[PDB]
Amino acid sequence: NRGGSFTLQPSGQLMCNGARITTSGRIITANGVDMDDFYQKYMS
Amino acid sequence: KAIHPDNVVLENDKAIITLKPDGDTSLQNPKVTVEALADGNVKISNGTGEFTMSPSGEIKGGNRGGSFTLQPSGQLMCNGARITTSGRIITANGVDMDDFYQKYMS
Repeated sequence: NRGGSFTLQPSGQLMCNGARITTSGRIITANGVDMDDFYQKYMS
Repeated sequence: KAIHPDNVVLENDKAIITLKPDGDTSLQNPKVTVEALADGNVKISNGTGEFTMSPSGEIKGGNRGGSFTLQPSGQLMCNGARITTSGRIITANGVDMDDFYQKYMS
C-alpha cells in the first residue's frame, strides 16, 4: 500500500501496520493491549 | 474473417488475449477478466467479486458485502474499522482499544 501493508505471514498471523491477529483470533493491537486481557480487568 | 485495424489479438473460441500498443493488456472470458492497464491499474475481476490496485498504491477487494481496503496512507480498513499505521485499532464505533484500556485499571 506504500503507507500500509495487508501482510499475512506464513504462520497465519495476520498483520496490518504492526497490529496482529493470531491464529487463535487474539487481536493484539500495536500498543500491546490484548482485547481479552483488557476485558478481564474489566468486570472484576 | 474480420481483422482488427490495430491490435495483436490471440483468440480462441471464447478465450481472448488482447495486447494494445498503449501498454494495456487484457485477458477476457465470458465470466472473468484480468486487465493490466498502462496507468498502473490492475483490475482482476470476476462475476462473484473483484480485486484491484490503483496507481496511487491502493489495494482493495470487492467482496460485494465487504472490503479489504488498504489506503495509500497505509491505513488498513475493513467495513469502516481502521488500523492506523501505528497499529491503533479504531473500531467502526469510534472506540480505541488503548483509550478503553486506560479507563480500565484506573
